[PDB]
Amino acid sequence: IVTIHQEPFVYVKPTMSDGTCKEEFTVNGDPVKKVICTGPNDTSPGSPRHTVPQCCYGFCIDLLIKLARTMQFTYEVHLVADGKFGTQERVQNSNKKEWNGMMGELLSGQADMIVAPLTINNERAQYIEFSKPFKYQGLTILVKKEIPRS
Amino acid sequence: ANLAAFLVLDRPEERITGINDPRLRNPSDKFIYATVKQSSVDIYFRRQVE
Amino acid sequence: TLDSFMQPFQSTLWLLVGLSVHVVAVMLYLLDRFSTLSSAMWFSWGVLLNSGIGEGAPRSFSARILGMVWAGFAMIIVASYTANLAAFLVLDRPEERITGINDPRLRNPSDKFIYATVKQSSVDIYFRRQVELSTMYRHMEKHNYESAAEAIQAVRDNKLHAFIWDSAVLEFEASQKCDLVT
Amino acid sequence: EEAPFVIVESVDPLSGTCMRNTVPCQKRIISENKTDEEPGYIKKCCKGFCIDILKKISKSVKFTYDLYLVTNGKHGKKINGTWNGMIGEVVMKRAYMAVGSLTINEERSEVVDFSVPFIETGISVMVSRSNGTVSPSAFLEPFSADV
Amino acid sequence: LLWGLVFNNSVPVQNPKGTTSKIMVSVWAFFAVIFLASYTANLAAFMIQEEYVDQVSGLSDKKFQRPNDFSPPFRFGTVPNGSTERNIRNNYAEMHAYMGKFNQRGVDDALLSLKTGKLDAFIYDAAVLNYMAGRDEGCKLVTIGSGKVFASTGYGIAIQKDSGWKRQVDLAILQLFGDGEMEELEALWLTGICHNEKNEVMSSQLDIDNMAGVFYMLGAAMALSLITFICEHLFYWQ
Amino acid sequence: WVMMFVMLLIVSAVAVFVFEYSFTIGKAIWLLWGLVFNNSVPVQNPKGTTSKIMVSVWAFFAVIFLASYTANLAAFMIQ
Amino acid sequence: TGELFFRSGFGIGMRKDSPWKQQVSLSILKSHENGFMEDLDKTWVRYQECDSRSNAPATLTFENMAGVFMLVAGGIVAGIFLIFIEIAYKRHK
Amino acid sequence: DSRSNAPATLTFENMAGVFMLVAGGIVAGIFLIFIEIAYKRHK
Ligand SMILES: *[C@@H]1O[C@H](CO)[C@@H](O[C@@H]2O[C@H](CO)[C@@H](O)[C@H](O)[C@H]2NC(C)=O)[C@H](O)[C@H]1NC(C)=O
Ligand SMILES: CN[C@]1(c2ccccc2Cl)CCCCC1=O
Ligand SMILES: *[C@@H]1O[C@H](CO)[C@@H](O)[C@H](O)[C@H]1NC(C)=O
Ligand SMILES: N[C@@H](CCC(=O)O)C(=O)O
Repeated sequence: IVTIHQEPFVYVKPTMSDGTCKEEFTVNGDPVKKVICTGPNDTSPGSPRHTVPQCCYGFCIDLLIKLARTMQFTYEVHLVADGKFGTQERVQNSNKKEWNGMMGELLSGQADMIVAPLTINNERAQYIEFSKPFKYQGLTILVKKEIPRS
Repeated sequence: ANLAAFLVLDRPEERITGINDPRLRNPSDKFIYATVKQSSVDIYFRRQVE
Repeated sequence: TLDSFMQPFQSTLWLLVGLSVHVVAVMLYLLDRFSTLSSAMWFSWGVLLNSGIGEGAPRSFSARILGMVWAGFAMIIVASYTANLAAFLVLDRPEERITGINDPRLRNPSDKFIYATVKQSSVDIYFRRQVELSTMYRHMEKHNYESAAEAIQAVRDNKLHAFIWDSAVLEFEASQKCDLVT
Repeated sequence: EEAPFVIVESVDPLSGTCMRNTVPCQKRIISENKTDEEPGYIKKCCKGFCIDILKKISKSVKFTYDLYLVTNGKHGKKINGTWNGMIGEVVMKRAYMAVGSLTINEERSEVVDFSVPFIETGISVMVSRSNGTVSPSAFLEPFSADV
Repeated sequence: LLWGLVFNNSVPVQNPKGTTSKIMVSVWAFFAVIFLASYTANLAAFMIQEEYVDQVSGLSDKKFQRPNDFSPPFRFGTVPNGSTERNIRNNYAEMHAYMGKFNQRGVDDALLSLKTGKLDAFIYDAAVLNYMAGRDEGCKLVTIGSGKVFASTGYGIAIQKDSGWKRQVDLAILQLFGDGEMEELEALWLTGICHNEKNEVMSSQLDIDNMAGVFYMLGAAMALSLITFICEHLFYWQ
Repeated sequence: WVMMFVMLLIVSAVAVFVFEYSFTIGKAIWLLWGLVFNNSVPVQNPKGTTSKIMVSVWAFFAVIFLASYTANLAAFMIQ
Repeated sequence: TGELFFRSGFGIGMRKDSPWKQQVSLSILKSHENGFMEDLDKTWVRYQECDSRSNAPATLTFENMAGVFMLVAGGIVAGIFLIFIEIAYKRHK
Repeated sequence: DSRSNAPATLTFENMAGVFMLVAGGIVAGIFLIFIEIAYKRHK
């Protein structure tokens, strides 16, 4: 599996020294499942990137565990190389064009699923196949709130 | 009474209608907006000429 | 304008309020003898009315704690009454005014909304040529009138809901009789 | 016919047909039970949101179509091990497709193939608004507990 | 004297004879006047614009889970032979049998019965209910909350299994979203008059259910008063 | 306002001949007038039960009216 | 601010002609109707601590208290001096 | 020229519902004079 750091869906935290990260409980004392992630640190990939084990928890992979429960298949999640969702560009001024992002790993045999927020559009539907959406959303604008009147 | 008038009324200061707002359609140099590079938002804007 | 007394409160509240005033007056007499019926009756009933009549006061410490809080309940009733009357004189019932030619009522005509113009006019030319308003022309051509002066009379008698015509003529008509509006 | 998705109209009495921005569709009627009537139909035409969607799809990808209204049983319901309705029509050949209001669920999506949804729906509760407001402790609402 | 003077000048009292005592009460009275005026307004501002709350939460509530265990039994209905009934049957077996007597016939009949008063709640598809609530004679009907759907699904095109046209149909449908004709179609065919932005109904007459708090505080004051009186009398008995 | 003033005079005369069965005329007018305006002015209250009953309803009238007026005057600011 | 203009949904991306194509789609549809999906929304997405409403009419706070309570307090510290003046003037005339 | 808001200067319409009560006490107060003078002589 290949995922991406996204605040509401996939949390990323450093692991503890011993190799297993922290135990956590919710507001009602419900244990939170965690999966070991092998992603590169130093979020800016300009410097030589070295893979380091981490652990993730959030909305997407919790859904993944129950989904993997029924099909009886194991898994091992890692993080995308450069943190890009994926667009189709042109390289080296040639007649061949290739994808750049987490879509490249899926096509080039380095992955089998993308359990991550990845919207459906016409461009990506001609190469990969999408399942029925599990969450409907849209685009919007975020601005800073004004000052209250004294 | 005056006190009540001062409390009740306030100015929202035209807090952006949406994608058809005149502040966005023809942008000046006093308003800046941007998104994440290489995302599905880029595909939506680039594909249509309008 | 308002129902001077009936608008701000129910009829059932007043009897409860009036009875509640009589409840404490009985209690104030009880505390005096246990540790002046007319005088005690004047006090509690007087305080809520804000009028200054009577010289009797609770000398014992028993009613001092109860008397002070009773005065507080007097002001909260009047203060809420003033705010409520202000709220009723400012707000208004919601209503829908035709925003223009793109309003949903005109774009998708129902069986209870009727509008028409003057037959053989420039308005008929405008609607016929355009294609996007084809569904609107059919509804209009069945109820069109003969003259502008006759059509305005129909709106007054509630035989027609809307009338489309030049603004120069209609703007003059609204001022003369302001039971219509544009 | 259902909702503002498909609206069924009546034929113009003058020309025996109906106007533009509409697709002619023919709804079958059964009159006699003692002796059933063979190919006896009536002609109508219907319009709506799904009709416009179908028109645009047909303009984009080239194919021809001919609508015809359902016979019985509303949308569809598995009754004693046999479907009826729109799903019953499509599952038993001679329909090949189905448009209109038809939700997507696990049980119904095991005998047909669904496309990408073009609208979001669900289950909602609808009640009549009461001509009142809420203010249980409005007297204590202003000010602060410390002053 | 001070507690009477602050609360708008009610109870009689004997004023002090001294001059500096007369001076202090003057500024205290000025403070009391300022105080009171502000409170009144403030209350007018809070009351003028107050948002309303629907008296039901969702499908997990005491009104729905326990229908009879309430004041006048709660009545609601669903048109049968549909997806909503099938979904309700699987997950809520107990409350399915309670709506058997209230099965309606059509959407128009259900709306008429809701207007008359035969029903109190309706369960059906959200997309059609939004349109029907947004286009009505008057603004009597509401859609609950802000439109919190419970079983999020979508409308689709049914095609025969194992056919080649599915990919082309899906691509053609996905094309429309990118170029924006879906927005135009939804604006033309699905817009309504109302918008449900929590407008002021302009409430009236201040029913007893509001001042229950202030009468409760008055009763609590009375209770503490006679409690303190009994305690003080028994202490002074010795 | 003018009919309020004339009815104030009428009610003053009413209280006059009710008390007839040191409070005769001027003092009483002054008291009633003072009573409308938030009871600001010090007064000399009468000592008759019927007079008290008569004053109470006027009191009521005063309280209702003052409330109207503030509210009503607030509407101009808000519109 | 504003409404939504580009409407789509998040999906599980898989390669074409994959054996997991059929099973994954059925599992997601089952999760919606049985109520498991909305349970995740409450735990991870749905909890509001900031104030709602646009105008948000807020009650006055102590900031008003400082502007008014200090004034009456200032009279107290200034009224004690005037008492000395009065008693001094009492014996001075 | 009333536009649509049209703040209303309240007329005598409200005065009827309030002045009747206070005026009513006048004819209701003379009646209780008789019982008042009778009670003084009776007791
Ligand atoms: C829901 O489906 C049932 C199917 O059992 C319908 O019941 C039939 O309705 C038809 C038409 O009125 C009758 O001719 C049959 O005799 C009924 N069958 C039985 C077993 O009673 C029912 O009418 C449908 N309801 C709605 C609202 O569509
Ligand atoms: C300060 N006394 C007030 C009042 C007191 C008593 C009755 C009515 C009123 Cl309106 C309080 C509220 C507004 C100003 C005013 O006259
Ligand atoms: C149900 O099963 C089959 C049709 O699916 C039929 O043989 C049988 O009679 C049906 N039962 C009834 C009661 O119709
Ligand atoms: N739209 C529903 C039918 C109506 C309903 O169940 O509410 C379906 O596709 O089955």
